Amino acid sequence: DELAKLDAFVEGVVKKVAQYMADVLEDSKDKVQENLLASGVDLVTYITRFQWDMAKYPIKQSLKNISEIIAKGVTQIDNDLKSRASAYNNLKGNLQNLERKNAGSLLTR
Amino acid sequence: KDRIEIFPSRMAQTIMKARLKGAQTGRNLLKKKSDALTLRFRQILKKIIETKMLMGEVMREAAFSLAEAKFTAGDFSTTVIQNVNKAQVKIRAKKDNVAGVTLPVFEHYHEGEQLAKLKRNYAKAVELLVELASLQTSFVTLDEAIKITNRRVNAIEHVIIPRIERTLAYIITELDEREREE
Amino acid sequence: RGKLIAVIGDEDTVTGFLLGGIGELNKNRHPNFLVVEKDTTINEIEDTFRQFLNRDDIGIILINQYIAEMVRHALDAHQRSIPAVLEIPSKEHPYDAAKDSILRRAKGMF
Amino acid sequence: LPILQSHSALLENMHIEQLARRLPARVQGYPWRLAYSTLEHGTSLKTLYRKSASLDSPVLLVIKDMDNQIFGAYATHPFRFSDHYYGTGETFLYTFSPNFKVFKWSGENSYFINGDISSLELGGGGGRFGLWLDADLYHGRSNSCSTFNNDILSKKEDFIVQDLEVWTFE
Amino acid sequence: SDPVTSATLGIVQVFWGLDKKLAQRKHFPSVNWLISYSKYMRALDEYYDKHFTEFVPLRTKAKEILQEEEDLAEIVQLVGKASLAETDKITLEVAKLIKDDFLQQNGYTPYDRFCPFYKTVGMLSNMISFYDMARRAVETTAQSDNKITWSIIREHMGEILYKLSSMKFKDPVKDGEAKIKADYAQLLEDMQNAFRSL
Repeated sequence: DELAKLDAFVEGVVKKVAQYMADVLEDSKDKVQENLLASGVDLVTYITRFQWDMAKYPIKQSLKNISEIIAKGVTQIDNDLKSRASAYNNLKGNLQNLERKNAGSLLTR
Repeated sequence: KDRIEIFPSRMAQTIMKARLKGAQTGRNLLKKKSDALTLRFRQILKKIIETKMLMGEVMREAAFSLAEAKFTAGDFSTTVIQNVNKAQVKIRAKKDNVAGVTLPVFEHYHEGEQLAKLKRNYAKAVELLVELASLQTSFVTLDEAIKITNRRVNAIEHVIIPRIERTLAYIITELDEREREE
Repeated sequence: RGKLIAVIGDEDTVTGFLLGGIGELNKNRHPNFLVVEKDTTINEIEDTFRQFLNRDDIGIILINQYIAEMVRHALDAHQRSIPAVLEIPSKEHPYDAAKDSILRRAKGMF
Repeated sequence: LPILQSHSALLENMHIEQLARRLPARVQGYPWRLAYSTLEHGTSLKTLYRKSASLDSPVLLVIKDMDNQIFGAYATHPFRFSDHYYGTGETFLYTFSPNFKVFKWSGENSYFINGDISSLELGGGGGRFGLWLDADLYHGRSNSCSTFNNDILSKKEDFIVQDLEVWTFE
Repeated sequence: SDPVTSATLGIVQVFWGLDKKLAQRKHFPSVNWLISYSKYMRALDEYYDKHFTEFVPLRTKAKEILQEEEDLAEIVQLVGKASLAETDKITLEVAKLIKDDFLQQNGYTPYDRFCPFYKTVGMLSNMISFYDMARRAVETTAQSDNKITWSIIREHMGEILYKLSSMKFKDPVKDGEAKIKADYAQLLEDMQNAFRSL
């Protein structure tokens, strides 16, 4: 049960951090989806060739402790994405609001 | 009494100088205790007037929740008073220490969407109230210990040290007499 | 085990703090709340307040401030720290201000 | 391209460039904050643990010895008092000797970091430590340990700290 | 203050002072370990180095423990022990053990009419070994989710504390040097096993 909740969480963090890269790059959703990589290889190659990373996640620990190591790192990536996305979106909003005051009525200009 | 009744001798001087250094040390440690208790007392007084300015949010929201809920359901208070039984939020007493004074504190432990919103909006209020009573049981207990400590600092300064100094001045005066007789 | 919390309030803040899970009635069938309905005799809001004040099972007493004020006599007379009396706000009667029985210790300081 | 630091003192830009190429994906693109420096905060191991106690991200240790050699470790966890060894295999030792060398995990043992009231040390495998420091941050020692298969990190096995810094990514 | 005492302490190399509080509390011999002195401790240094080797470090630590407790005892009278650190509870409780079960000696009973120096060094070795282990267990579990205390040690080690406080009851006229050493060495093993098990 604890892993089933944790999978749905990290799959969501993967979808968020992928979606926000498409919102940043803008050029086309298929080109972004083609230019996703894990360890510098295509995701189909990454999954097909999987080997556990002993350094990031220790084998000789309990299944519970390994699960918590993965959960902490995913939670950090989620928080740092939220922070960076908010800070970048503010510039994008402000620059567009200056453009909206170059546009508009002779009253508002 | 003006003096400690000890009979004049170089032994009596040695004892009364040991009492003087004892009392002057006791006063300085009790002055440190008085400050350490007072620093905590002037801290939790800020926590009290701060927490009471969150009641003016969480009770408003709870009151609006109750108006909306009784408006939605027609009634509760005719029956949810009468339905009372063994019940699910309680207090465990627990302890904190400040300069060797022990302070009592409390620990909360726990045994349709509009009603669920009301249950949230009241449960988050009893989490202020069981905190604020921890601050008020601390504050009222800490005020007492400052008074007892300041009274000892005053008694050592005004009552105990002067009686030692009068005794010690008498001993020196009587030893000059014995020397002049000899 | 642990103490209860007790409530001395207008009927709407005895539905509040009861839909909040506070408060029982004991083996003797003594309750844990009082309801100051508009025709309440002034003695009642002391008569039970003294019963809470010297029971062993009550840890906190929550009182709407306007009916602490009806017993400001009996309520400021509580010098101990054993049951903590919180003077909570009410509905249309104004919120918690000055006149609180515990804050007054800091007279030259708050 | 070179990273952003909120100050610096033991590292010149050619040290920053060569370290920043090697740090893990966890900490690439984060600004570096000075958690502890003997030159800012006074010199003791109790101060180093006190300044580190609030942290919850990796750290870089930088040491200059009295022979002016620069060396240290990158560690996955802050330096804290621990009953047993702690850390993970992204930990590494490094030195500029004068060329830059980095000693990543051998895979042999997990003796990465151990902290005591009177010392801080990294590595294990018999009586060896890749890096050990005393309570004063005055004496240290380095020898090859099988956790990292490192060289001597200093000019000598036994050395005196000239100055020391702990950086965190935050 | 007396002219005879003032003249005598200008001459003699050893002085064993009394404490009237120890005498009134019927602690014997009533010797004051904070005003007594010997000026032969450097002269005897080669004898202890040749014949005993272990002792001078034990004596040194014992005199530190007894002075540290005299510094603590003046303050706990004012502020009632509640602020006292676990190392300092450890210090008071070993100072009591030394005072009551080493420095106290009944001169009118077969086992302690005369304490030989192997019995003396053995008892002090075990009490100072307990202090080293007990203080290490407390310090080495500060900054931890599980923290050792004097009370945790006392609850775990009451039979070791009973054996230590009982080391004085060995009779050197009935029990040989080899037996008394073997018993005291078994108590060190029992201490080490008990602390390793904590």
